[PDB]
Amino acid sequence: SYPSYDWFQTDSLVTIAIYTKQKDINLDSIIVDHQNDSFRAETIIKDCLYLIHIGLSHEVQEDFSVRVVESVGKIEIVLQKKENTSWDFLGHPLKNHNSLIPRKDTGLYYRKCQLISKEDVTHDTRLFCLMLPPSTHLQVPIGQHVYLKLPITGTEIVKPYTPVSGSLLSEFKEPVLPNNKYIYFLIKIYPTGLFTPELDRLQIGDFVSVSSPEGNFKISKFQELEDLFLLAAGTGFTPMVKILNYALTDIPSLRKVKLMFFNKTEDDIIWRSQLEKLAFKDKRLDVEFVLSAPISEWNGKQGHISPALLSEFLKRNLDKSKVLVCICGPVPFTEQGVRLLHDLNFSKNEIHSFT
Ligand SMILES: Cc1cc2nc3c(=O)[nH]c(=O)nc-3n(C[C@H](O)[C@H](O)[C@H](O)COP(=O)(O)OP(=O)(O)OC[C@H]3O[C@@H](n4cnc5c(N)ncnc54)[C@H](O)[C@@H]3O)c2cc1C
Ligand SMILES: NC(=O)c1ccc[n+]([C@@H]2O[C@H](COP(=O)([O-])OP(=O)(O)OC[C@H]3O[C@@H](n4cnc5c(N)ncnc54)[C@H](O)[C@@H]3O)[C@@H](O)[C@H]2O)c1
Repeated sequence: SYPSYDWFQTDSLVTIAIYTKQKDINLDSIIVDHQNDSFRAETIIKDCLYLIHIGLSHEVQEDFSVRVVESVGKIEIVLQKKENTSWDFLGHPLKNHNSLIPRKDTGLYYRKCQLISKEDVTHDTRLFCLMLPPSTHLQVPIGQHVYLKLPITGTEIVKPYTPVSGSLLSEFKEPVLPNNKYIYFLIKIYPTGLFTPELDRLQIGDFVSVSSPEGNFKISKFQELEDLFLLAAGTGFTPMVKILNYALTDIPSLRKVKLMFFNKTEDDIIWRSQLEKLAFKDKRLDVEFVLSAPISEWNGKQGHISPALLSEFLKRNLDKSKVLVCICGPVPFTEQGVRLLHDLNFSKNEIHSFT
């Protein structure tokens, strides 16, 4: 029972219809890129990837629409004709057109996005805001990352980053939109690094290539969840951002979220003020900061991840509940953390480690 496609036209429009044959399909399931004379749509079908890749017979405008009929898993993509005129055929298929391939065997597709804004979050961490081109449809699911790609003398260089929400606070958060064109990143700049000093030199209005998403976090791990624990070190906070927003808005069974956020100094606590205000205005969230190397006087917890620390933080409740623990940070932090979580009697299906 394999997916397929068709197309039709009106005086001014060209519609491509993709028949996935799947329940569960939504706007995170398809990525569309197109130019004036070519068109590419990749659709997530279970563990496989269905590609339409066509050079269009006549030119189209940049703005287009995407619509999902979830009952039957039908996706319709409506392009706008430049000139209102009848097409003889859709176009010439291009590389890998109408192919169905396991995602494990697929490669990274990129398009160019524009740097819109950059704001300092800590002394070495910025919030970057990139805008997708009008001719792209791309949503990044919770828990997944994309690759950014930049040119340097003789080659291009690539690193992965985890998109975040623009804010944790409702007064600044983007509303739920039919199509976010803006992607946010929290990125730490390493003076001795290869990629991030170059990213930090990019001017407002220049362009960065962005891949399609990657990562296996299944958001179904949040069905009926009641107690969420987040373990983050440094920039390992970034996958927690969207998870935290989701925990507080789309899990009506959620009793508690608790974040334990490990950093070196007070100056390194990304979004400290936002986290503190969020926790105060919402008793479901608890936030604790652990500093491994404080500068100033610190009447708070100190150290690195330990067996003592998670014994108290994950102390067993009196009542049984559906539980999830997410951990992200430096490899040592995550390796030591998951070892400790198995020693505390948490199952594999109760732990996700981003790595
Ligand atoms: C799935 C995924 C998601 C990520 N998401 C984000 C994100 O949202 N935000 C973010 O800021 N970063 C994220 N990272 C880290 C990020 O991808 C880059 O590794 C980071 O930006 C550094 O790249 P760089 O070229 O600037 O520095 P690099 O040149 O790679 O190194 C910078 C410095 O770090 C130290 N260092 C480098 N490699 C090692 C090593 N193997 N062992 C010990 N020390 C080392 C060295 O001092 C080096 O000078 C993510 C990584 C992964 C794998
Ligand atoms: N999806 C992902 O896999 C993903 C996403 C985001 C960030 N990351 C990774 O998270 C890491 C964050 O690096 P950073 O510069 O922000 O951290 P950092 O250097 O600021 O250190 C932050 C905290 O990490 C902990 N830590 C550091 N070294 C440790 C060790 N040897 N043992 C135990 N704990 C230790 C300490 O408590 C420290 O306070 C990066 O390596 C990045 O690649 C991964």
